[PDB]
Amino acid sequence: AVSQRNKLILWTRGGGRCYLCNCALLGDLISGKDKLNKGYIAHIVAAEIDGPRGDPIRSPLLCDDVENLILLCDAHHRLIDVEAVAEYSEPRLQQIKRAHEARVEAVTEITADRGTHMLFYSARIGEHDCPIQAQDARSAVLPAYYPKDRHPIALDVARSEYADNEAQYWQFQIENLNRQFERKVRPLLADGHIDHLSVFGLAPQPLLIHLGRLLSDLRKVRVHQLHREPKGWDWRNERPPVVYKTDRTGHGRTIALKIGISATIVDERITRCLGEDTTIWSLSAEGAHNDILHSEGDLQTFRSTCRRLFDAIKAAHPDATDLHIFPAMPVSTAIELGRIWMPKADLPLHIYDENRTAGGFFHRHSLG
Amino acid sequence: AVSQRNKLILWTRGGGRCYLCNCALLGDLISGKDKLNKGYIAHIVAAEIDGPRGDPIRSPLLCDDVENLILLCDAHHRLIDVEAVAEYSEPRLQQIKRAHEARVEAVTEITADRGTHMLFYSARIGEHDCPIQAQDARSAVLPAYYPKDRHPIALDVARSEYADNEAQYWQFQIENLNRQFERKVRPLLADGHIDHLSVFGLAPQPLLIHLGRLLSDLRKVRVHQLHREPKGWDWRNERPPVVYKTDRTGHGRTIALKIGISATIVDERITRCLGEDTTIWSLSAEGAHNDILHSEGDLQTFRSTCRRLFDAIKAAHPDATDLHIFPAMPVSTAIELGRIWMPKADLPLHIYDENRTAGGFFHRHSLG
Ligand SMILES: [Mg+2]
Ligand SMILES: [Mg+2]
Ligand SMILES: [Zn+2]
Ligand SMILES: [Zn+2]
Repeated sequence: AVSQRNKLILWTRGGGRCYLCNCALLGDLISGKDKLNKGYIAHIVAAEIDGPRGDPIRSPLLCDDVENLILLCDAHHRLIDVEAVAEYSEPRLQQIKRAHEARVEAVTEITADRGTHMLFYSARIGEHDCPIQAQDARSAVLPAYYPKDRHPIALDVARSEYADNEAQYWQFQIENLNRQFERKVRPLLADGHIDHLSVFGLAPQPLLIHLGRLLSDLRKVRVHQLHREPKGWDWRNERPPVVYKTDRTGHGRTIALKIGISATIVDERITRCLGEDTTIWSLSAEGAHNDILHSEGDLQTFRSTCRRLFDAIKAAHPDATDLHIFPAMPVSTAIELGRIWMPKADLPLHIYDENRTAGGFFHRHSLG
Repeated sequence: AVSQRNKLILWTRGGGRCYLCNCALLGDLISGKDKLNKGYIAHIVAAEIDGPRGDPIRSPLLCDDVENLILLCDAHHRLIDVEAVAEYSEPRLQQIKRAHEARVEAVTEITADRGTHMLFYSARIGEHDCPIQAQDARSAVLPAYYPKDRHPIALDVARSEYADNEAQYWQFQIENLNRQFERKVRPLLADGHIDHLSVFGLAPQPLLIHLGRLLSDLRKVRVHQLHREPKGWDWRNERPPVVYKTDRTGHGRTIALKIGISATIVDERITRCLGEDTTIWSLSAEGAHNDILHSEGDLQTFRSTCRRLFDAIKAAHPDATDLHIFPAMPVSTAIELGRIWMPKADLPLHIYDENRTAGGFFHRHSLG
């Protein structure tokens, strides 16, 4: 008889399907319908010397050799053993066997990769009080991804002797994010060992938008959000979906977009900063607060909503100079704004940041 | 211990692959490398009451139940039993089991006659930032087809020191598309090595139409579209069908057709570069935007609409020598335009391209 191990090997290699018609044999095996041929195993060289394609030497030599076995439903076992023996010689059955098993392996191999690389963008990476820590990141990617390497790729929000309201800070942080990406990320992407990137960013919104721009050409990226109670970076999905809705005020030719997702922004702060002659488009979340981005669906609906608004804005204003962005966005949406921006389909973006020391909005960074 | 029959069932349903990374386990099973966990079987609810997700009632109830078993390599068995027990809850592991076994069955169902060759037309084929990659293509042909060869056939939008706004560039790309097609595709067709062809094109629309013309006589072709959110080349089916509208303006001697599916094209832009003595036919999609081609039905309905429009244009202008095409089309529709054009009955096509930064439409290619 055929060993249980050879049965397992052949059924795995054969995908549990008839090698001539591909029909599914597992359900019948479980049902015990394999009374004529246990396990639906067919011998190419018959185990019996007097059988179809039998041989006095090779029949006993091959009766428990998996390289001599195929799976057949009862009908097609009868076809190669009784009705059409001459049609199905050892080489022809052997070639159907290789081809069936090669095909099965190739299709079960095709699937998205689960392994991911963590990318951190934050101040104080590697220090005791860093708000993104490797053990919290490695847990947060499960179970949708698993860490392919234990250690994150570290992009530093580098320590600086300039404050958020001095231009000096923004030039230093932008060029330093640029050097950093071009130094530790690009060579690993070029090299091809990274197939999925899990992103954990905590930085001023203009820098997070630039990070998103740097990630825009990548195919496998999952952005994470810092959640607030309990603190952590794992996606949750426990609340009703965030409701976003778009609007506009004014009719000047300076096009602005305020994005009030974690907070509200009144139109005054934009007109006080831009001209009085403005059009202020709006992307708002109902109940805007800094813990509003709860679930990945919330992030996807932001991406698609923001995409629709970007199209609508350029369609409504075919005389484009730029678009002036005024954000109050969770870190995950700020990265995704930069990631979905299309360098030559969208308007160029001028990103404003609230000077929290004294005074309102100031232009700190641009895309395009 | 787990029965030999349940081991066979699980190994067949699982395709002999780790349910967390999809790596192949049979070779290691045959080699006796399954020293820590025999057969690479992991219990979701542990067989041991004291184990991960163990239970005094359900552990013995399920220790020989195939619905509680998965296949795992040693590293991911340790991931769900030691490192990340809480993250990998029974419901989350059950999802993975159901998804893994559903995919394995659906892909092994694809019969041997459904094999396909991937054909790429794009810049930067084989580089990390190419927007068409072998792994996304081979996933995209499933479950309708399976890749007959692991490697795509690469037609390059070849690098040159020419710019798209000078004629030499277009002449260069056309001879290179012709040469590569004649040597990498055609010689394999005659014998039957290449039969069904799955096509992934990302190129300037006039070159994509030419690609379609090169495919025009082929009987087995499936064109793919590059989608956004999520990125990928797999056909989707989540939206209402695209709505197409055919219309016409003017009564002039020179016949034009604008095809605004991913964007709108106003009549000016046709009027001169061509003149005022024009008839401007139109084939537009309601809500034209760059991700509008969602489903394979949307592409088929484009084919039939464009076919009907071509006939109507020929009937309406029996003294017309040719037709001036002004496209703003998804990549898949552009290929299919070239593929359905009939030299026998249709007007010759002069294809125009939007000159970036200079501005305006310029004649870059012709068919017939
Ligand atoms: Mg037999
Ligand atoms: Mg276990
Ligand atoms: Zn059969
Ligand atoms: Zn694994």
